[PDB]
Amino acid sequence: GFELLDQEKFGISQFSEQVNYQRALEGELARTIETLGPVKSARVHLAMPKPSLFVREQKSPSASVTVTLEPGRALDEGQISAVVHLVSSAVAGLPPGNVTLVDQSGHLLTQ
Amino acid sequence: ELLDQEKFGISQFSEQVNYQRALEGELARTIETLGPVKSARVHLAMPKPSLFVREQKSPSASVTVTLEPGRALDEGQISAVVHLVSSAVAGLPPGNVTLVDQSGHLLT
Amino acid sequence: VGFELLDQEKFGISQFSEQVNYQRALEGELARTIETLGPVKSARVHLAMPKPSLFVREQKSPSASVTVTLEPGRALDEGQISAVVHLVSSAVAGLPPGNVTLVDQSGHLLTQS
Amino acid sequence: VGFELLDQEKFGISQFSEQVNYQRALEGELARTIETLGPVKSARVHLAMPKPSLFVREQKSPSASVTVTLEPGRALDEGQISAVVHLVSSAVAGLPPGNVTLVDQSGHLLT
Amino acid sequence: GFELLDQEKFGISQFSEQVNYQRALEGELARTIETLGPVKSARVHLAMPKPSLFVREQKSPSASVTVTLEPGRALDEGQISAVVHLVSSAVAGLPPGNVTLVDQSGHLLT
Amino acid sequence: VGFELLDQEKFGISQFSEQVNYQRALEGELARTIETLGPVKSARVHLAMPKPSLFVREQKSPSASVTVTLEPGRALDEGQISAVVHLVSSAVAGLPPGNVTLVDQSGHLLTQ
Amino acid sequence: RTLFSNLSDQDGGAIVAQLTQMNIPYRFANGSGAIEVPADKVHELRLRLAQQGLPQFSEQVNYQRALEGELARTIETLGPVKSARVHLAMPKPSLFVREQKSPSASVTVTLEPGRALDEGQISAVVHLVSSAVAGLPPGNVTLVDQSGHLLTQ
Amino acid sequence: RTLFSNLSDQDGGAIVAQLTQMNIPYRFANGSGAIEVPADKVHELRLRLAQQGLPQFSEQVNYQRALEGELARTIETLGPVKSARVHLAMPKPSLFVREQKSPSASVTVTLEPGRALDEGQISAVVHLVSSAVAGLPPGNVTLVDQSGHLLTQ
Amino acid sequence: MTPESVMMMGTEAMKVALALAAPLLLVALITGLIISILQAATQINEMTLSFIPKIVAVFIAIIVAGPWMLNLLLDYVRTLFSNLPYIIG
Amino acid sequence: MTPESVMMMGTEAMKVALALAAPLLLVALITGLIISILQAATQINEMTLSFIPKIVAVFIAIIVAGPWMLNLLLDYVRTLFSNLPYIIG
Amino acid sequence: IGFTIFIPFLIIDLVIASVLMALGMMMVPPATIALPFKLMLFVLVDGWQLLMGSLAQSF
Amino acid sequence: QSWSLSVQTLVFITSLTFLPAILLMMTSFTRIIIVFGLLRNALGTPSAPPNQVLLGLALFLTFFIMSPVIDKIYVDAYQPFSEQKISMQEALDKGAQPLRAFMLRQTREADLALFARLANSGPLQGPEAVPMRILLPAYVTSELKTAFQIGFTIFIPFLIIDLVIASVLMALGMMMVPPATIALPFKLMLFVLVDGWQLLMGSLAQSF
Amino acid sequence: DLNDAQLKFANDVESRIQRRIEAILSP
Amino acid sequence: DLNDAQLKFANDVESRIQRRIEAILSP
Repeated sequence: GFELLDQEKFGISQFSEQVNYQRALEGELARTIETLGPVKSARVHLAMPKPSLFVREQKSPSASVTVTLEPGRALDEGQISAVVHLVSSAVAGLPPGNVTLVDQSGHLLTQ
Repeated sequence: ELLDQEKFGISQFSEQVNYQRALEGELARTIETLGPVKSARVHLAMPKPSLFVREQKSPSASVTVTLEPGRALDEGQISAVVHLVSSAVAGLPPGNVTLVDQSGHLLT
Repeated sequence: VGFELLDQEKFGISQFSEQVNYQRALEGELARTIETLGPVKSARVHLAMPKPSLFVREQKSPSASVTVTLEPGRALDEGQISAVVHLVSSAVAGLPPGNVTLVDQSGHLLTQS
Repeated sequence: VGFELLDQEKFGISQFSEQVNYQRALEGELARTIETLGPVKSARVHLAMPKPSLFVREQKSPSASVTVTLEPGRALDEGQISAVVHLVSSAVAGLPPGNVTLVDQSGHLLT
Repeated sequence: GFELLDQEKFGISQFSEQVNYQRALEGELARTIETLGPVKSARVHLAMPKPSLFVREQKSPSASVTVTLEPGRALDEGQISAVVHLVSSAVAGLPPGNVTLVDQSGHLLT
Repeated sequence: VGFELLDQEKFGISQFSEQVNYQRALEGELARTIETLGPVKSARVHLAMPKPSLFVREQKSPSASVTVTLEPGRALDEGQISAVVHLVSSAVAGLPPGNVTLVDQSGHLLTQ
Repeated sequence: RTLFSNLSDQDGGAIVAQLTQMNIPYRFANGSGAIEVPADKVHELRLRLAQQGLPQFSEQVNYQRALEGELARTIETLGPVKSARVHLAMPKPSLFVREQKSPSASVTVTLEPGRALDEGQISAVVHLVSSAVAGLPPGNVTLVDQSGHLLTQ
Repeated sequence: RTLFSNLSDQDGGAIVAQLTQMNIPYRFANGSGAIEVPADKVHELRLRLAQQGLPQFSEQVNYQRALEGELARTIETLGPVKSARVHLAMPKPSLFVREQKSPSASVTVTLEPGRALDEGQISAVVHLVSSAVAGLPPGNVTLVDQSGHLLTQ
Repeated sequence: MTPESVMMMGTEAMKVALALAAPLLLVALITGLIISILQAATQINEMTLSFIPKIVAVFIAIIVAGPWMLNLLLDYVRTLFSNLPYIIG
Repeated sequence: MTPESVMMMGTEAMKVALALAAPLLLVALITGLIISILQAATQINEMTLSFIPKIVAVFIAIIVAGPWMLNLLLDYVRTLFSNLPYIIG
Repeated sequence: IGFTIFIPFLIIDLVIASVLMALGMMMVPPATIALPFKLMLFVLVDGWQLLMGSLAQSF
Repeated sequence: QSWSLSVQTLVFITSLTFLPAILLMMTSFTRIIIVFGLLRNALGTPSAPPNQVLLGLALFLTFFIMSPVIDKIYVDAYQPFSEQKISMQEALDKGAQPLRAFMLRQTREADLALFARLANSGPLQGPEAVPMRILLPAYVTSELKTAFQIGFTIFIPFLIIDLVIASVLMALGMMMVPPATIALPFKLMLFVLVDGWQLLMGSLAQSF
Repeated sequence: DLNDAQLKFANDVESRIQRRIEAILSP
Repeated sequence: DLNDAQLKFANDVESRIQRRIEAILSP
């Protein structure tokens, strides 16, 4: 939750500040995904690569989304598309093609 | 109001994360106010600058709406939501605003 | 462990410690979601995250090893294996799927050789 | 065991100590997962990680020795030998599989 | 080994730290070697090479392993080997050929 | 003697002292393993580990002297003589075997 | 009648939760890891639960044949299905030592004229069959109609 | 009947633990370092334990012959083995002073038609034979079938 | 720049300095006060009594809190240098 | 190097510093406290009388322990300059 | 750029002077004790590398 | 392809012009000079050893340290050129390799990455192909960092001495006695007793 | 050292050729 | 070392060719 960030100390460093930001984002995204009719619970994992330097053309982040559906509530193709769009937009420079969506049975809904 | 919570200075980054949250909140608020919309959720991705190369990336937004039971959004609506969200974010190119319903249909 | 592990943080935390703790956490959450997959009773994720190197002929890549324990007879489908791969790869900045190994409780490699 | 140790409150510690403790913890968890594999009753993992430099001077690559004790007659499958290799190699930054040695309780090299 | 390591002792010196590390590694290696069926007790001695003066030459470390076997429990050639591999791997840059394995009677197994 | 020796040390320990103590401890453990050998009743190891000197051109390779007391009539095998050589040489950084002398309780040189 | 036997505590609990939600009476056989339920509801419930992802030669053959028959019967309770045939093909204890084998199933359905299976029903069939056979992954279940059209992707 | 004699305390203890686990009655001969067990189970148990890694001329010859015979008998209790022959070849007290010798064993098995030894069974045979002879390393045990195929790597 | 783009930076910097120096000054003051009160209670006439308790207290405080202050200062300086290119505008 | 290595180096540094100072500081404190207690018990109201003995005590310490504080410090310095080519990195 | 580069070293100077004088040793020169700590701060932050990065990214 | 003689001598004289820059930015002169200056500042004697004495000492130490590199350049590059075996271009290219190897041995990978990323260089496979325009600034930065590390470490024993004398003076009540006047002779004594000069030069040489 | 490894290699090759000959010459 | 791996490779190839021949020669 964005709450996690509000209730925090003053000795926390930048690394901690970032990790906390990542967690909060993961939480809110999962929240909105669950708030989609067919979705009973969502779990979002973000891999935001750190600063470049030793790298050249830099690199972009990735996301893994696991959804649990309501009994028999299969996600439509357009749904899958909308989940992709939301997750990609919520992460600075997240190329949709790096968003993986999976169901509670391990079926890959995206590609 | 989250911004003004009698909180001693933390860090610019903390200030930044907050400002982003507050904008998201107010935008969702106005979107819900709209007749057909029961609740709105706005996610902003402000772009991170590069290192040595001059590349101004454009920010992006994802908007999820829950509509009044059954009622849908007209195309003009699919347009006004876009305009509002784009304007509220410095340099937000409309084409980077995604609008989705409670069933996962992309409205934009 | 995982996100809870990073709660009672004493002021004396070296960047090294901060990173190792982040690694341990990520491992925990990934194992958690993997177990949440129907056929999976328990999961164990090991990450090998090596800070970088400028020379290509001397550059390797992030790698992961995933051990799953299945429910009695709950064999993982090919698509499942694929989804586990995707999730683990995405959760690690710049993790090339081909560097994710998935193994069962009997030592059968579920992913590619 | 391993991760639990790393935590033990302690202030009189040096980077060297911090690293050695990290190595021990990794060894412990790896042995743990290896034992948690049906045919394996107990595992022992030894890591040799070369102290690194921040300069441009000889990279080299780490090595691992894995000793397994099997359940009475529970011979490990070629696949069992392999998967062990993969796990140990992945858990060590830049560990070339070919530098992982797997041995049983009788001194047979399963590698 | 690791017991000698966390003995609630205030920092002494890097050299002391290095000696402690060498001892702990020796202990754990002997431990695993004994845990091998035919082996009743093991003793491992490590010689980490000392960096010399104005030279960049690299010395390779060396190991001596003494095993006591169970009554009549002779080591298999594969047994003579696996011991070699384990000891070599446990020591950064230990060339197997610098590992000596000896039995309780003074027979060189390597 | 023993690695214990180093465990109990006073606050005032000169590097010189730290080294000498390390040498003593190594000598002790080596003698210990040598005695553990069946035919050997007691062992005594003396190490001469030269300290680095830029005043000199070459640092003489370390040297070792090993005295063994055998069990009544327990003559050491040529292979036994060798294995002792290997162990002592390995335990001393850069110890050239040829600088290890092995002697019995009667003063017979077992090595060459 | 027995809905399921030999259930894990986890699957059992999940199944009981679903039965309660549906207001279906049930009786978990004491220490039999089995749940006898209304006889007239057994097949419908098996299918419904499958939708929710829950849960000698002669003998084997017979067993296999019996299992095939039962699976077929359960699948036939689906509205659009006129008839079903299930063939289970688990290779006899792998004779080859090195090579590794895995069970597979082929399901053929005759549909009512003008009717089709939806994606949910298809998934339920695949799950039902996979769950019934040890080691049978969903991916090893092929579902075809009378015209030989592959229904499972 | 005697399962094993002359056991170390460690081996004895391990063997007793395994017998208890298998629910096999046993009687450790008092101060005989031996464990008499059901006579009809002696051979099967020896093999099973081997799988878990547990534990004058005329006389010698006889002894050797007796030992060979016993080992053969034990090996013949394996399902796939129709018959077994064991030859032990420990050189007479090394006459040569400098050169050093070591015992070896050759095991020939006749297998039932169409049957093969698996890796576990092979390992059990090798261990059984090596453990029975002082100083015989596993590596010095050669196992061949009737066709002369080397089974031990 | 602006007085604010400067006053805010100086305020953050001196907040860092205050956080760095608070433990040492606090323990020093507490130790000095305790020794002085003990001295007045016994009516002992001396001025150099408190110095050695002061020095051992500061030494022990440094040993205890060194990693924390050093890490805080290092992180502050690192972010200052990273943000420096954007300070000019 | 890592900050932790700097902390360890400083740790041995101030340990040597405390070992150097304590033979002198302890005796100075003991002499001052003894004289002040005697003064308070005898109501001899004059602070400056505590100063004269202390120097002698301090000097006594040196002539009784000057060699040791001279030697130990060297045994540190000769190590530190000899560890110079191995701390960089 | 220069007047804000100056800031951390002024912080170190002021902290060291305040600690030294509050402890009592007011006769010591704070800069003499402070210089090694300024070097320590510069080397533990990687002052040269970060300074070049900032100077390059200023354009 | 061989340059004519007049072009060769033009190149030779123009290169001889750049000699101090090569000494400062390619050899070990800069690190030794920085450490010597910091050491002189550390003793409280800002002008006791004259600048010329320290500069000569640093020059001799640099020559001794770089003798293997100069020998490699002579044997591999300069000697064939002096016997007319190879041209000036290939001789210079061959002579670059030992100096390049020496500089790479004493550089930090992070600075090399910074200058490679800044110069927009393409991916480089291994240390074999790294341009000198990339290696030189990275080596200079690494030398600066290492020199500052050594100087900061050297500053420690004199700090210990200053603190202990200041505390000894303060515990005696001597409030207005400055500690520098008492500390300077003891700093000199400490540096003399530990054989400071030869030990520090040996330490500087051993670090290369 | 290496010579013994070469000799064992030769012995294994010779033994396997012997066994291959015996296998067909047996029936 | 490597020679043993090569020899095992040869043995597996020979065994598989043998089995392929036997498979058709059996019926």
